[PDB]
Amino acid sequence: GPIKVELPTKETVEIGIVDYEAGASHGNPVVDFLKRNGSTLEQKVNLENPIPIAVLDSYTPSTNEPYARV
Amino acid sequence: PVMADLNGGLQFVPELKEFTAKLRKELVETSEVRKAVSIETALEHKVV
Repeated sequence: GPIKVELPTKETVEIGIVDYEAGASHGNPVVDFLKRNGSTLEQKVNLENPIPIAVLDSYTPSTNEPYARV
Repeated sequence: PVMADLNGGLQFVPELKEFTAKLRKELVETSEVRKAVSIETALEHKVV
């Protein structure tokens, strides 16, 4: 994969490529190194408290044929 | 009164503080770099 560097404008630009190839192995050393030395960026950001939206009732049809046919 | 200089020519080294600090940092850096690289190579071996 690519390696990117953050800029003063917070835009990241590619500066190199990760390139690991190995035969028989018990693990991936690249991912272990990055886990132990870096931090993982997570896109999803949790609210401090979930906001309930609704609790709804639904029913399954009495025959599965129409869904199969469509 | 007699004044004996038992300094072994150290007075002829200019900017002595900076020179000795440079020597010390050279050594410390070499030691730390080597230790860190060795630890990481060992861990990579242990995972692969």
